[PDB]
Amino acid sequence: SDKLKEAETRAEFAERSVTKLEKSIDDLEDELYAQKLKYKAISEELDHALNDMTSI
Amino acid sequence: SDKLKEAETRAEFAERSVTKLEKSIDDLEDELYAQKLKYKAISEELDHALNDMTSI
Amino acid sequence: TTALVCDNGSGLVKAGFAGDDAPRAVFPSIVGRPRHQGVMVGMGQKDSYVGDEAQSKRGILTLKYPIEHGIITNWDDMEKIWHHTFYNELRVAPEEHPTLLTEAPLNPKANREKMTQIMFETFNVPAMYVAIQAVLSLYASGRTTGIVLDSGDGVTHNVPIYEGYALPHAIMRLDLAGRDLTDYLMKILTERGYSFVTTAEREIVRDIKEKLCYVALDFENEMATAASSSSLEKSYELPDGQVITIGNERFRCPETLFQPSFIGMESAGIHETTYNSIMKCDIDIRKDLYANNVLSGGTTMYPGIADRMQKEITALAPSTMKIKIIAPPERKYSVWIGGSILASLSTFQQMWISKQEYDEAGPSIVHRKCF
Amino acid sequence: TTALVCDNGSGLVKAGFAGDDAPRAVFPSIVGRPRHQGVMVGMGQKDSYVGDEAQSKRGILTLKYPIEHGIITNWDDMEKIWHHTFYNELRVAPEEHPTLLTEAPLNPKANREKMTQIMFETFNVPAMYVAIQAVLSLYASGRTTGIVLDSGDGVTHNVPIYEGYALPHAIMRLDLAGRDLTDYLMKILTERGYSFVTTAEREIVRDIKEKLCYVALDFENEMATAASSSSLEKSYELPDGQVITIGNERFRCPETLFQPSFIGMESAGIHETTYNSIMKCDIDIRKDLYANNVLSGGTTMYPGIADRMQKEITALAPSTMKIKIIAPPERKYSVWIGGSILASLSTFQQMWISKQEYDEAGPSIVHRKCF
Ligand SMILES: Nc1ncnc2c1ncn2[C@@H]1O[C@H](COP(=O)(O)OP(=O)(O)O)[C@@H](O)[C@H]1O
Ligand SMILES: Nc1ncnc2c1ncn2[C@@H]1O[C@H](COP(=O)(O)OP(=O)(O)O)[C@@H](O)[C@H]1O
Ligand SMILES: [Mg+2]
Ligand SMILES: [Mg+2]
Repeated sequence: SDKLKEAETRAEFAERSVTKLEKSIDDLEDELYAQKLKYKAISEELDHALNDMTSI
Repeated sequence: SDKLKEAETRAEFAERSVTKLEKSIDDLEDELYAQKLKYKAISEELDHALNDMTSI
Repeated sequence: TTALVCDNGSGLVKAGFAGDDAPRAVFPSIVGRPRHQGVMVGMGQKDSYVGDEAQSKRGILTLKYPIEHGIITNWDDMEKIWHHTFYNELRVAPEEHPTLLTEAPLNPKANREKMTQIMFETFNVPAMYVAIQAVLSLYASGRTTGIVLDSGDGVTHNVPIYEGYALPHAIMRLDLAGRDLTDYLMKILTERGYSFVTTAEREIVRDIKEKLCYVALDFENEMATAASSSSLEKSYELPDGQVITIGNERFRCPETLFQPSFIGMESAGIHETTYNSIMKCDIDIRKDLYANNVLSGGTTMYPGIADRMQKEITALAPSTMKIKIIAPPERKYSVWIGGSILASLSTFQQMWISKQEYDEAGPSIVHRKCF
Repeated sequence: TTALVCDNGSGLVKAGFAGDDAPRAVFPSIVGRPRHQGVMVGMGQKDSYVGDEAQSKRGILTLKYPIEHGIITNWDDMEKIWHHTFYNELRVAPEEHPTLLTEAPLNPKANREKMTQIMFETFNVPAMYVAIQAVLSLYASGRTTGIVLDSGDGVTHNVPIYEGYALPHAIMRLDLAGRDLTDYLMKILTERGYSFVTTAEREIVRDIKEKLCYVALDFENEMATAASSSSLEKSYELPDGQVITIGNERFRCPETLFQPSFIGMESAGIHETTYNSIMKCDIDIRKDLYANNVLSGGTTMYPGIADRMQKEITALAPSTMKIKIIAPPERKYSVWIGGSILASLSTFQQMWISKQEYDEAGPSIVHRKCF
């Protein structure tokens, strides 16, 4: 009985940890996507600048 | 005894899964660090071009 | 010879020879005189059962801890505990072994001086050294920086360290610890009908706290959930039957750590005294302390505390810094493992307070260079 | 063999072998003893971190520059800095290499004599020569005339030269430089709420000054614009988060150069001491000095200074003369590049102060023919 209780508690702890880790990794992926979006926006602005500089 | 074996197996799988998730989040955090370095460098280069052009 | 790494603590005395992985003998630090009369003759009844023997005869004893909050309030009982630890749990005479006690930060001087005087006069050790309980817990993690929150059973203290240079002006010692959580749990259990009063039943409430309580990730949501469903009610069998069912007392007992207003204490929780301890440090080592927050001590073993604390600090701290909370699985014995590592070092071998030095300067030697 | 072109400076020590384009090792000249106690044993903690190592552990050090204003105020620390420069940043023993130090104009004699005595007795170099920091900056520009304004970090001096003949009566040395601008910026940042006090946070204020401040073309118009719009407010992230926003402190910090009344100094700005230095020269070489005004030194790297200075001098000077300001992109290392060029010359190879000469006349040899 003692061993079973220990195992059950371990399982609950690990499950909660996996839930937190999944949420955190999803949030960090969202942040990376946002920063990539900003980089792409300024890169397209610079590409337009280069297109005009082709006439420069 | 049978129930203890089952619970121990599921807890061990949960531990392995959380280890895999922690490694994955480490990888993605490192990738975000690299992209943050990229944005830092590109903004620094843009500022350098700005100061060179304003200062001839 | 080998050194004895004793660690008085408050609630569990942990001892063992230097250079191992785990303490050799771990037993509660309680000394309980019998309280009833006693009619059987020749039963061999002693006058005081100490250590783990008094956790089996606790039905007819009055257990009383000799260490209240880090400080020692009853020197005779503490001497008895030390004598038991040396002679019966380790069976090594102290005349041939150096000792390395541990002491909480910001404790009264007289306590430390009396400790060294006892160790040198009564037990007559060759040399003893007193170390702060947080530096050892930092040793055990294998780090050299970081801010360690050592929430023991007597007192919770938070010592920040950088590059090996401790910051004496940033130590935040708070007297809420496991014992107050036991008393608060014993006080809120009365809301269902279970009354524990005797000093022996405090041990039963402690067992309930250890086996059932957990720290909620978000307090209000848990309070709302436990008040609607019944998926939280876990039952527990007393030492005589009559199982009890703990409802939302499960996460309300350890919540006192983050809201010390529950037991009437004014100060802020362990989630905000760490941030305050960091902010007192210099502006250039705050990132490293943020990234290397260390947990230790017994009371930090609640299931789900390493996530609640990280969430709270991330809420308080600036959004750019990375907050990481080191929670090794061997949290309970972290201080003693660090003590073993420190005693096993060659560079440390000349820092002991040798007996001839004590004979020349008296017990006040401990405050001197040999710290 | 090759010569060592060291350049003590005040704020950044720049060194490297003669004949290259850029100094091999550039690192701040600060020596910082630890100030806290230190609890980890065997961590290998040294007693003084010098150079670029103390810019990474600056959170627990007390950095102190060994050179205040050109002159050297703490000879032991300067000796330590030189020893580090020779042995760890270049890894060449000084017993087999001539050295070419640099010194500001109008400095105390004892400083120069002690410098040569150290170089000949402690490090035991074969031969060393001391050169004025402005002639080298004129070498690097490839000119042979011109008036050079070498606004370093310690002291700003303005040496006019014509056809290779220096004019000793027209050197105007002013003690406002980058360090005073750092202190003034640290003093005006307090008007928004940001308080930097520790000697470690002076480095953070220096970084703010380097990355954000710029010299305004017209001061009153900028003061009026920054007080109405908000197009100037640039933000900056401290070493721990909590971004700060610098408003009209951006162009008010380096404006002190042209109005030294801001920090209470009486003298006139760098825009008017150049004109005064020119007017002390003879009437027939003023056109050439007007046309070949040279900028050097670190502090002349502010974005937009080569236009403000030209506008000011054109306002002061007669309307017919052409005012041209030479501002090479390699301004910071201009003195060291010139030093390398001078040390690489064949005609210069017999001007070194050979050791036997020092043995015969003592340290006072430097003031003699071997200047
Ligand atoms: N597994 C656990 N879960 C929750 N609380 C625990 C656990 N183990 C110990 N504790 C609490 O920690 C206390 C022991 O702390 P400990 O680290 O031994 O204190 P000390 O610093 O005096 O050695 C006990 O009183 C108990 O209340
Ligand atoms: N890019 C920059 N923009 C503005 N100021 C700078 C810049 N680089 C350096 N400085 C200032 O110049 C100083 C360095 O001057 P430096 O030429 O190294 O002095 P020295 O003559 O002693 O070598 C620094 O203290 C800094 O305040
Ligand atoms: Mg402890
Ligand atoms: Mg210079």
